Amino acid sequence: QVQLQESGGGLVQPGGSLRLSCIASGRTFNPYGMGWFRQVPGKERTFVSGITWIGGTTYYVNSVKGRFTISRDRAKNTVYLQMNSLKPEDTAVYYCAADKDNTGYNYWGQGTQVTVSSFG
Amino acid sequence: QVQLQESGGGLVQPGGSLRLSCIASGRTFNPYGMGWFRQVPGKERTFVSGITWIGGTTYYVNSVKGRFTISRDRAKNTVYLQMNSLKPEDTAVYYCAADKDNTGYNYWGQGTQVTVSSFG
Amino acid sequence: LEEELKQLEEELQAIEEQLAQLQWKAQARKEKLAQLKEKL
Amino acid sequence: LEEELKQLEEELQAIEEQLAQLQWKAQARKEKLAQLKEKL
Repeated sequence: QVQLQESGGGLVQPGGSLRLSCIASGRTFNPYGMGWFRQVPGKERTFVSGITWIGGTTYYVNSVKGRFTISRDRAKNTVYLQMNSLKPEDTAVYYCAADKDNTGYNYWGQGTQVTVSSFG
Repeated sequence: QVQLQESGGGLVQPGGSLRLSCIASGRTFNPYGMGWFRQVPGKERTFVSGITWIGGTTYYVNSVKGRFTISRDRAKNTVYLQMNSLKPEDTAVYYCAADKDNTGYNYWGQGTQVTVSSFG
Repeated sequence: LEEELKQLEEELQAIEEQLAQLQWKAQARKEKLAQLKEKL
Repeated sequence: LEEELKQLEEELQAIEEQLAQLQWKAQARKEKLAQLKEKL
């Protein structure tokens, strides 16, 4: 009963930056946390970063430590991913996620493409 | 091509102890680690304890910390679980496991029943 | 060798990604339990 | 309340069991990578 809508993807050169956003709306919503996942063709979605909803405690996978920063705003039910120092290997569809119950499945958005391509 | 065979289960009063063993045999076998899982009827197997094969580093779930101890012997390809201070809620089939590759599935034995029942 | 180390590193990093995901989920619930504790 | 805290604690402990399992698997591979490093 809750919809998640991303924004902020695009195409950058290596070394560039992007800021992803995600807003949750619909029925009143108070998740355990929100986070970001990424997916390349033919592979499953992999965790990138998460933030706990109450405390704002952050988690990052080793490949983005020191380059990506996650944050959230409870007033607007919005989570953000600031992606700096982007590398070609970061190219993926980035998906927003909400940890809402104990079914083991998160609620997801529809993904935003992130392309990091060295043009010259 | 490797078979895992447990031993050591039984029926104890609360406060009692049991020592589980598990021997691996067959084709030459050098796992990443071995461990113990438990299962109650109608539920999935849950992790109990694990030990890394090279280093002997141990891991325990919170409900058995300070009561259970895992160990292994590379010479005999055998893993052990010393279970002290047993409680009725520890009643389960205990299964031995080998982390052998990167398929996400471990190799398992056939389980040993552990019953902790207060008789009086 | 080179390829064994590189590939095993990739497999380790996949497990580490799942590990971080579970850490996130676990901490989120711990914080909820603390908040409910304050309501009592 | 009582039941909310008890049930959420149980769900946390299930995640924590899976977390420990992944820690075990991750450390085991780290040790293998160290051993292969010594062979070079």
